[PDB]
Amino acid sequence: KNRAARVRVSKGDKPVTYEEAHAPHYIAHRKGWLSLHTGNLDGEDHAAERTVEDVFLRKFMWGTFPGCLADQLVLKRRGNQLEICAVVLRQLSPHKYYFLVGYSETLLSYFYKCPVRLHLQTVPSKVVYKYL
Amino acid sequence: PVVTISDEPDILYKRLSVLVKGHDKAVLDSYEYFAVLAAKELGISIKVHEPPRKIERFTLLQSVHIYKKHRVQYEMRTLYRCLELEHLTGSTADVYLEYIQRNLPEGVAMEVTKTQLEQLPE
Amino acid sequence: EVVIPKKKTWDKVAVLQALASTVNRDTTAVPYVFQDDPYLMPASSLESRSFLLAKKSGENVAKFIINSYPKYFQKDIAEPHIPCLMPEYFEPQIKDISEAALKERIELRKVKASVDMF
Amino acid sequence: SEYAFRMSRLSARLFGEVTRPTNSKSMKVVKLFSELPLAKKKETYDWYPNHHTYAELMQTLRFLGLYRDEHQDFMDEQKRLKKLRG
Amino acid sequence: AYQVHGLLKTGDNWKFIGPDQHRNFYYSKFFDLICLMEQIDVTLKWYEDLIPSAYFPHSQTMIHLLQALDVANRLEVIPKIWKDSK
Amino acid sequence: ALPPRTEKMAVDQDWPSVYPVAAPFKPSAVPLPVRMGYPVKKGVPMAKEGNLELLKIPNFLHLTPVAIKKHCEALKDFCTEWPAALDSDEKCEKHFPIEIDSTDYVSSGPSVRNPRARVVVLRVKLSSLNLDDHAKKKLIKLVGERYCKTTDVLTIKTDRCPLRRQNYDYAVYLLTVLYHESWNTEEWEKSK
Amino acid sequence: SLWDVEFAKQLATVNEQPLQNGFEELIQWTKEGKLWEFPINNEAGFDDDGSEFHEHIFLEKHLESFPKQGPIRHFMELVTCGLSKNPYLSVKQKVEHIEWFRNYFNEK
Amino acid sequence: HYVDWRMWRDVKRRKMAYEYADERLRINSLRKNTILPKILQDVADEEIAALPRDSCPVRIRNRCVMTSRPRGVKRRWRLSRIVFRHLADHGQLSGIQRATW
Ligand SMILES: [Mg+2]
Repeated sequence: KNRAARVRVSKGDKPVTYEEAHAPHYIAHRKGWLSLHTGNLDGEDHAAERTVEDVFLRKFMWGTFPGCLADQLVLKRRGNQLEICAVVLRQLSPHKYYFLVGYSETLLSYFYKCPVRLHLQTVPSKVVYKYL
Repeated sequence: PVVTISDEPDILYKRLSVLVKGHDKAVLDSYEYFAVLAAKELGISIKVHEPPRKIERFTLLQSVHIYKKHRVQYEMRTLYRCLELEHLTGSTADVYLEYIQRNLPEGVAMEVTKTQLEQLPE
Repeated sequence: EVVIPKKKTWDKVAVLQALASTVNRDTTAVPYVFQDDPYLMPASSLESRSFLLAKKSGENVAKFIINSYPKYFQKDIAEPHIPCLMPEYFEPQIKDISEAALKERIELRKVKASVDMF
Repeated sequence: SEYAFRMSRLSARLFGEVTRPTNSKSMKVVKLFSELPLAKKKETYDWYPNHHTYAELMQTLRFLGLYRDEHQDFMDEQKRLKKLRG
Repeated sequence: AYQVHGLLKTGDNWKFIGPDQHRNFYYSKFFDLICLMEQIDVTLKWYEDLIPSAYFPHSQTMIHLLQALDVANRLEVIPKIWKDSK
Repeated sequence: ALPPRTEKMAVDQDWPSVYPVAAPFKPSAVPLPVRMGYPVKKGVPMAKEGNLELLKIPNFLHLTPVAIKKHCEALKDFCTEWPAALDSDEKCEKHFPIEIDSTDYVSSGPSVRNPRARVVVLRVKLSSLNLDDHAKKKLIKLVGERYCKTTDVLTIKTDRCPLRRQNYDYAVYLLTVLYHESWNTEEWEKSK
Repeated sequence: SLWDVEFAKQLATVNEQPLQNGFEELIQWTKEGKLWEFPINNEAGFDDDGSEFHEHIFLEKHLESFPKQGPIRHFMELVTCGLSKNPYLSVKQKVEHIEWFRNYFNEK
Repeated sequence: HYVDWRMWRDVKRRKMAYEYADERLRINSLRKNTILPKILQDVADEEIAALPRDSCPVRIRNRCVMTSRPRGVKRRWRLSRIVFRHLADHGQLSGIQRATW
C-alpha cells in the first residue's frame, strides 16, 4: 500500500489539517507547494542549496518556535527577500512572539545574507479539516 | 520627484521581449493582464505570445530495497508566456522593467528579458 | 531627422519614493512596524513601547551572539559584499606593543586596554 | 585546397583560435585550457554543505537555550537512563 | 494648531515629529484641542483619521472625548467610542 | 484577541494605502471571506482566517487596476518619447543599421551570477553597410559558417570574455576588423 | 575626525524615525545594501580591474616571444588560445598560468 | 558532525582536490599535447604519478547531500531517491507533481 504522506484512519477521533490530510497525488491538484523557490524550473543552477536551506529553515523555525507552530510554514522566496509566513498559535505571550521574530529575522538574514522577513499569523487552536 | 536629465542620447531599445517562465498558468496570465494594462496606460506597445510548455518527467524507485517493477514518476510543468515589447525607450524600458521586477512573482516566476539596443556602426 | 532624447538618470530610491507618495498613510491601519494579527496588536502606547523594546532587545540578542561567534557566519553567499552583514570584530587582533595596535584599540573603543598598553 | 586552407588560417588568426594546422590531439589541450577542470567547478567544491557551521551553531544555540531540538532531548534522556542502569 | 499641522504635512516634518513619546504627546494634546473647540463631525473625522493609525490615546483624552460629545449632545456615539476604548 | 479591521473597514477606502507591498495573505487585513480547499462531502470550502493555501497563493492582492493607474501616475515622470523612426522595419534599419543581442537572466535567491547572461551576438545587414563588392566576396569567404543566403544578415557570436560590455566591444571590434581585412586587398586573390 | 563622525552619527540618531511602511523598509534596505541593485545586469560589481577586452584574449604582451618557430612557442599559441577562450578565469590567473609555464620551461 | 566517515572522507576529497587542481591541469595538458619529446613527457609522468592519489577527479563520488548514499542520487538537487521522494511527497518542493500522462 501507498503511505508516502497519507495519514491513516485511526478510529474517527484524530484532528488533522488539510495538508496532512491530503495525499501526495493531490500535490498540485488540490494542495499546492509549501515552499515557493525558483530553483526547480527548466533553467536554473542553485536549486540544490535552495533545498538544503529549505530543510534547514523548517527545522530551525520548528526548534526556535517550540510547540506553537500550528502546521508547516510557507517558505516563499522572491528576488532576495525570503518570506517565512507562519500560522503560529495564541498560547505564548506577544513579548515572546516579537522577541523570537526579531531573533529569527536577524539570524536568518545573517545566515543566508539577504532580507529575511517573518510574517506571523496568530490562530487560537490548531485547525481541524476533518476527523479521521 | 528628482529627475536629473543628464547628457547623452538614448540607447534606443527595440524589442525588449520578456519570457516569463512559471510553474503556474494562473500566475502567468494574471501577470500578463498586469503587464498588458501597465503597458497600455504607459503608451508602449505590448504583444502576447504563448511558447509551448515543457514537461520534465523522470522516474524513481518506490521501495527502498527491492521492487524495481513498481516505480514512481515525477514531473515538472515549465510553462512559458512571452510579452514582447516593441518601440519602447531606454528610460521607459528600465522604469517599466524596474516596476515589473519589483512586482515580479515568487519562485513561480522568471523574467528572461531580451534587449535589442540599435545604435550606429563604427 | 531623429529627435533622439538624452537619457535622464536616477538613483535606486526615487521610484520607491514616488511609490510611497502614491501610498500615502492609511488612516485606519496601525504602523507597519507592528504585525497585522489582531492578537499581536498593541492596544496602548505602553504595550506598543513594550513590543518595540522587545524587538530591539531581540535585535541586539542576535548582534551579541553573532559577534560572540563570528566563525559560523564567515561564508558570504550574497554578491556584492555586504560589510554591514559581515561580523564586527571587537577583540584586538594586534598583540605586540605597537602604534598600529594603539590605533586598533582606539578604533575598538577599549579605554582600559588602550591606557594599559599606552 | 591551398587557398581554402589559408583562408581557414586567416580566419583563425582573425578570430583567435590556433593559426597553424594542428590536430585534434592538441586542439584538445586548447579546449582543456578553454574550459575549467573537473575539480574547480562551483558545484564540485560546494556540493556538500560544510555541516560544521550548521551543527555546531545548532549545538551552541541549543545550549544557550535559544534552540530546542527533540532528537538531542531524546539522546540526553536515554543516555541518562543508560548511565543509570548500565 | 491647524497651521502647525499643515506645516507638519508639508514634506518630511512627519519625520521631524521624532520619537514615540513626543508623538503621543503631540497627537494627544492636538486631539484634546480638537475636542475642546471643534464641531462634533470634524472631531469624529479626526478621531477616525488619527486613532489608532497615528497614536494610542490616553484616559484624559477619553474623558475629554466624553466632555466634547456631551457638549455636542451626540450621545448616540457613546457605545462606539466605548467599544473603541475597551 | 480583537475584532479586526476587516469589519472595521468601510467602503470607499484607499486600497493602495491598505496594501503597499507584496505581502502574504493576512486574513485579518483581507476584507474578503475567501474560501479555499476541496470541500468535505457534506460541507463547504474551508474558511478564510487560517488557510495555508490562501497563504501559499502568490497573492496578487497588492496590485489592482486603479492602484496601477495611480502607481504609474507617479511613474509617468520617468520616460521620454520616441522620434519619428517609424514602425517601418526598413526605415529603422536605414536609420540605425546594426542590431545586438545583450541580455540578462533574472534569478531569485542569494546571488545573481548567471554566467551565460554575458552572451552577446551582433547582426548587421550588408545592404545597410552599402560598401562591399569584392569586399563582400572576401567577407563571405571569411565568414562562411554564418550568412544564411535567404536573408542578408551577418551574425557574429561572443561568449569568450566574462563581462557584457567587453563582449559588446568584441562584437564591434570583430565587425570593424573584419571590415578592414575585407577591404585590405591581399596579393594572392587573383590565383583563386 | 571623531567629532565629525560623532556629529554624523548623532545627526543620524536624531533623524532616525520608525519605518511605518514596507516601501520604506525597501528604502532602508537599498540604503544599507541588503536589497539587490535594480534593474540588475547579472554583473553587479565584478569590475575585474578594468580589463577591457584586450588583456583577456590578446596575450602577446605577457607571451614575451621566444623563437617563434619552436614547439615551445607552438605550445604558447595553444595555451594562449585556451586562455583567450576562458571566460571564467581573468587576466591575473591567465598570466600566472603563463608564468608557471615560463618558470617550468626555464627549470627544464 | 558529518553524517558519516564516508561523507567526511568525500569532503576531504572535494576540498583538497579543489586546492590541488591547477598543477594537475598544467601537467595533464603536458600529457595530451603531441608536440613535446617523449622523455620530456616522462618526467611529467613522474610528477603526476607523485602527485597525491586523493585530488584526482576519479575518486569524486556524487553522494547525497543530506544523507550519504552513493548510488541512487539525482544531481539537480544532490538528493537520494527516497529522500527526494519524501520531500517532494510532503510537498515542500515546488513544481514537482506526480507524472500522469
Ligand atoms: Mg502500488
